[PDB]
Amino acid sequence: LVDERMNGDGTGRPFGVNDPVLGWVLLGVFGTMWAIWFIGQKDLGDFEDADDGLKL
Amino acid sequence: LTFDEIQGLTYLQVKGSGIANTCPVLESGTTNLKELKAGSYKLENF
Amino acid sequence: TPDSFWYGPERPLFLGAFTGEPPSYLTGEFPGDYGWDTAGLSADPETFKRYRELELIHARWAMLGALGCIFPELLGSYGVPFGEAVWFKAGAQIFQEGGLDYLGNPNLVHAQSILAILGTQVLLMGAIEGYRVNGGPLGEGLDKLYPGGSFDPLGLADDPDTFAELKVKEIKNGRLAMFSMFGFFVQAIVTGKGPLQNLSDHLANPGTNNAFAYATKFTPQ
Amino acid sequence: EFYGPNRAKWLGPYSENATPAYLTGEFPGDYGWDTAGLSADPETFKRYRELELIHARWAMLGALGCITPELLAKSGTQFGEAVWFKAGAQIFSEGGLDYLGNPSLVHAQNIVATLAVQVILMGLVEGYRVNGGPAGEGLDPLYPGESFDPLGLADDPDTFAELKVKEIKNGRLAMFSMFGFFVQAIVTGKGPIQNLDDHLSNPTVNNAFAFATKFTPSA
Amino acid sequence: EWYGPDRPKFLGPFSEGDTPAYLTGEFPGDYGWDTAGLSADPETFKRYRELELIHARWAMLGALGCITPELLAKNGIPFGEAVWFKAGAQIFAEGGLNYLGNENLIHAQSIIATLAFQVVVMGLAEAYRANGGPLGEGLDPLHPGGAFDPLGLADDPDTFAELKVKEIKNGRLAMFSMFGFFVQAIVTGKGPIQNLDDHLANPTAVNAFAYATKFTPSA
Amino acid sequence: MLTLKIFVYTVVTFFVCLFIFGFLSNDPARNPGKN
Amino acid sequence: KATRGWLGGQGGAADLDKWYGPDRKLFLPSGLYDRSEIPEYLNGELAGDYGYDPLGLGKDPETVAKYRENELLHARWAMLAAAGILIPEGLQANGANIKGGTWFETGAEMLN
Amino acid sequence: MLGLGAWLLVWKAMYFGGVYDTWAPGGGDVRVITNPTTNAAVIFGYLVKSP
Ligand code: CHL
Ligand code: CHL
Ligand code: CHL
Ligand SMILES: CCCCCCCCCCCCCCCCCC(=O)OC[C@H](CO[C@@H]1O[C@H](CO[C@H]2O[C@H](CO)[C@H](O)[C@H](O)[C@H]2O)[C@H](O)[C@H](O)[C@H]1O)OC(=O)CCCCCCCCCCCCCCCCC
Ligand code: CLA
Ligand code: CLA
Ligand SMILES: CC1=C[C@H](O)CC(C)(C)[C@H]1/C=C/C(C)=C/C=C/C(C)=C/C=C/C=C(C)/C=C/C=C(C)/C=C/C1=C(C)C[C@H](O)CC1(C)C
Repeated sequence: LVDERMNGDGTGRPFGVNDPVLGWVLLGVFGTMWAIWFIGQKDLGDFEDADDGLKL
Repeated sequence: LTFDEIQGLTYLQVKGSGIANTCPVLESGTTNLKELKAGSYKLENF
Repeated sequence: TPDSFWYGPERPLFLGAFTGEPPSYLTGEFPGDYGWDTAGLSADPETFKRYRELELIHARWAMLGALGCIFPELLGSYGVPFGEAVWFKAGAQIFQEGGLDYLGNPNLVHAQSILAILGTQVLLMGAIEGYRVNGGPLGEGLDKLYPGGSFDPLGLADDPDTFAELKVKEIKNGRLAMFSMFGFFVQAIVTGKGPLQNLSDHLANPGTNNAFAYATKFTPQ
Repeated sequence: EFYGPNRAKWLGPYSENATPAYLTGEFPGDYGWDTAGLSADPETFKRYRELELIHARWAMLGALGCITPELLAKSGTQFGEAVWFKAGAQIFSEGGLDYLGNPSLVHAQNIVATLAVQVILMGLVEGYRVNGGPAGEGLDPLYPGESFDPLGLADDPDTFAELKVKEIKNGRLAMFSMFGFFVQAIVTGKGPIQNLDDHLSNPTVNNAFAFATKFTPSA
Repeated sequence: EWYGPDRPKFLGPFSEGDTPAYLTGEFPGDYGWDTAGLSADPETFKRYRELELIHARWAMLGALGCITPELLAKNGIPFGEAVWFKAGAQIFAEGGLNYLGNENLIHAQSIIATLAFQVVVMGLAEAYRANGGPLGEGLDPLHPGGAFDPLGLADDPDTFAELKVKEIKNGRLAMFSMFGFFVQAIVTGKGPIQNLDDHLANPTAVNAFAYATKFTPSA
Repeated sequence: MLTLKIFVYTVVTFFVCLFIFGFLSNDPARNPGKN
Repeated sequence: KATRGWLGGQGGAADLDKWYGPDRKLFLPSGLYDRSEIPEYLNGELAGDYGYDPLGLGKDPETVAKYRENELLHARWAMLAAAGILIPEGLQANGANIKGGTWFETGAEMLN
Repeated sequence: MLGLGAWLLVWKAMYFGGVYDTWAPGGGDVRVITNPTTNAAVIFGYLVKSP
């Protein structure tokens, strides 16, 4: 046909991914920043006992 | 896609794909162009 | 042993509450001690040291193996043109016409001779498996299982409270991977497909595509 | 006899130097057979007696239950599948698994249901065997006898030690016969009573040597 | 050399670090290879040396008994079957199992006769080995001597310690070659000399990797 | 166009994961009021 | 006898303070039926005592005990009755050749 | 309670007379839903679909 499309306007794809690299973008960027948060979780407090939130 | 490959899809599968904007390619059949039988034909799905 | 929740007398055990007293030589000292020695194979405290240093090597190879068996089939499902994306067919890539292409790419590794692969492997593994026994360039006198130094460049084993915690994570990730790599073995023998294909076949219909689909498969006569 | 040094042995009369030192004869079934030295540590030899007796009590339940569905099929009871290594697959049958032949009985259809019920039920009673449960808490790990000897047969400890030997010798035979049933199904392909019937029919040709060229690698 | 710490190791220079401490070098064939730890109990370890040597001696009679009917069929002697893993089927043939090819020889017909002979015969000899009897009573079960050393070579323990090392290393080659013969018969289906000859035809193409795709699963 | 879509999905998921793990990184304790 | 827990730890008879004494379950909750309106002869001495006697049929603990022998026999027969009525009808409806598993016509099924 | 309440709709559609299917062949009427879709790729495909 005349031009080139991505062809996903009304297809209902999961999180709008149609190249599998887009799903690894979703997992890579979430996973990179989950890991930065997880390693940095030692500076956030060890809320280990049961009554250890901001409560009233 | 051929004509039968289009008609073997439901409406929600062909929707939003751009397949609906295309003519069916004629994958079977040859370029001999003579075994077309002479005479009149009413021409649908043109 | 510290108050690290995974060590000592009040530690989690392999039957939960139904385990009773653990064996007397499983004092909660070494990581992953769920008190599971029902066969009594490690009652000798010297064989128990050998089985510990044999479990963890099995664990570290199976953790590499389980990641190494999912990863070419996961990318193979996403259009990467492997010769055989399935792991138990991945050996036969050396026997096809173009040889063995890493990532299915012809101008990557491009192995053609399997005798060159094995001849390289025996020389390279034999050098480094012996380094694991004694000495070596990356560390000479270290622990047999947790050498550190050059094998801990990020320093993630400095705090011995953290280090005794991460050893529990290593053995539980390892025992899960050994138990899953055994799953890769059996469910490739029984079914004949890749483990990510067995997963997606199970997800498409869990009522029929469970393991009872192949229960009559090895029936005699 | 069966205890002390002056007991029966695994080589009989030619066994006076064959038996090791630690196999004294204070445990039942001790004919002094540890030819590979596996049970030299008494901590592991304690574990292997638990492994032997529980295997014996599962094989006696095995060898009786691998046989009575095939006898009653010779007596005229329709099971669907009466041969023991085909009797698991009859839950996938069109009417499911009726117990003897009655659809008024169990009539199970779902294999994942009867397995998950089993994992919950057997996960508790095998846990009761280890730590204790409703039938006892601090008994012998192999011979509880409080709720598990209701008929009073664990009395008179002289003849009760004989019953421990009668337990393991019936049990070792059943373990030796369950290892039978597994191999006489892989090799032959027929039921063990069917293996019995044609050897009683013609003992000359219907033996294990008629199947000796089955596992030949021909390539 | 061959005893004490002067013995050579199973990993060469890489085993100078850690051998098992109980493997001191006071037994023949000790290269310090117990990475699994199966013999830290010396009562278990004395039973494993008995298992290793009897496995070694039966493999030496095995690897010679598997290699001799093939090397004599290559000369031109007519055999019922040259290869060892099809060598039991001749008693089910027409003329039965002739020894080389002749009829004044053994001429085996019944498998039940030749097995029940062996069961009572090896029942006596193996029980005599475990206990003692008509060829020695208080002798060493590993190395008896006397009637089991007729040629007078079990003397002068400086050269008898070396014959112990020559005993087990010839055996450890033979056990590795029977498990050699066992695997190459299953994977290929041809005899070991028949596997030796076509590896000498084209060594690059005909090796073990040519059969690597054989046991693949596909359903 | 796909190069733009990959880039926007790296960018948007960078800022969404800053949002999510920011409130998981002990937001309710970042008060001036003591208890 | 030593009675380890059915699922986990220590089991047996945890509290009989729901069945005997002033504190116990009743046939009406405590905001509708206090502990002074319990009849004086209904105390926490018999099993299953909920303070339930609105029609004054109990008089004293010796008359209640001789209705207790009427209650517990009527209990133990109806428990054998309830299993004897459902199970033969359930087997007949699912395939057993009982011919009369329904309870109210079993007698006339077997007459002559 | 919400889970067992959600099984009331499933039991009423599968067993207790069915529910109204406006997409039924022959026009819309009450249809017993004998084959409900338990495929996770279909069920969780609505949730990750764009709005
Ligand atoms: C209180 C309940 C409880 C029960 C019942 C169990 C039970 C078990 N845990 Mg434990 N756990 C429990 C609580 C807990 N566990 C753990 C932590 C662990 C760990 C880390 C591990 C275990 C493991 C085990 C297993 C150990 C022994 C074994 O392999 O059984 C042997 C017997 C069976 C498995 C029964 C067989 C099942 C099935 C019914 C048979 C199926 C039949 C087939 C059709 C036959 C096949 C056909 C043939 C022809 C091929 C066992 C399944 C180990 C494991 O997973 O090994 C497998 C293990 O590594 N548990 C924790 C956290 C502290 C618990 C918390 O309360
Ligand atoms: C981790 C060790 C390892 C394992 C488990 C395998 C497994 C396999 N390789 Mg293999 N390889 C391994 C290392 C290596 N291979 C190769 C080179 C090849 C080639 C060229 C080929 C194979 C093939 C195969 C498969 C044969 C099909 C089969 O037998 O189905 C039955 C078995 C299974 C389905 C899996 C069961 C695994 C196994 C029985 C249990 C694992 C425990 C082992 C007993 C331990 C053995 C390892 C020892 C030596 C340390 C099989 C899955 C062939 C293939 O891909 O065919 C399709 C093939 O052509 N391999 C090299 C380079 C020299 C290796 C280096 O170490
Ligand atoms: C002096 C005569 C005498 C002999 C020779 C034996 C010998 C034996 N008794 Mg003993 N007993 C004897 C007297 C007595 N026993 C007992 C009481 C017992 C008991 C309770 C038990 C034994 C058992 C055993 C066996 C233990 C060793 C074994 O398992 O090897 C087994 C292996 C072999 C013998 C070698 C291989 C078998 C065969 C000859 C070769 C066939 C080769 C195949 C064709 C190979 C093909 C397969 C391929 C694929 C590999 C062994 C056969 C045990 C047993 O039953 O074990 C099975 C046992 O439980 N005995 C009493 C009563 C006091 C005796 C008194 O006379
Ligand atoms: C088309 C597809 C589209 C994409 C899919 C879209 C749908 C995805 C939805 C998935 C579900 C998301 C839910 C995540 C919940 C996270 C909640 C959380 O904050 O979770 C918080 C918890 C915190 O855990 C606890 O964290 C603690 C922190 O300890 C630290 O601090 C302690 C003191 O506080 C001690 O000092 C300790 O030593 C120190 O380590 C401890 O370590 C505990 O052991 C630990 O259990 O995290 C945990 O439990 C585990 C968290 C879950 C696992 C996260 C995995 C992330 C992805 C991995 C894959 C990445 C791939 C990368 C690819 C690279 C190549 C491109
Ligand atoms: C237990 C560990 C283990 C083992 C034994 C294997 C074994 C195997 N893998 Mg797997 N794998 C594993 C773990 C493992 N893997 C893990 C953990 C991962 C995730 C990262 C992978 C990911 C993976 C992929 C993606 C692929 C394999 C492939 C293979 C096969 C070929 C091996 C090969 O090419 O090596 C040689 C590999 C290397 C030396 C490392 C990669 C080097 C690349 C080519 C980059 C080159 C480096 C540098 C940038 C360029 C140098 C330039 C040069 C001129 C100097 C073989 C079956 C290939 C295959 O076809 O299998 C189906 C394949 O494509 N593996
Ligand atoms: C969410 C609802 C809820 C909750 C948590 C409670 C909780 C309680 N009530 Mg209240 N109550 C409720 C609803 C509720 N009630 C309603 C609807 C009524 C009117 C019938 C009452 C009337 C009532 C009285 C009159 C008394 C209590 C009392 C009590 C206390 C315990 C005794 C008891 O079991 O109640 C007794 C109630 C029942 C036995 C009703 C039967 C309930 C069973 C479990 C069947 C439930 C069916 C189903 C699961 C729920 C309906 C399904 C659907 C329609 C939603 C306790 C604090 C007592 C108290 O506080 O003493 C000081 C007391 O005297 N309640
Ligand atoms: C504890 C106890 C106790 C009591 O008392 C007794 C008893 C019971 C005995 C015990 C138990 C034990 C057990 C469980 C065991 C198991 C193990 C295992 C499974 C291992 C694995 C193990 C496993 C392993 C190592 C594995 C490894 C793997 C690997 C490397 C892989 C590789 C690969 C890859 C990558 C890919 C390609 O393509 C192919 C291959 C080549 C294939």
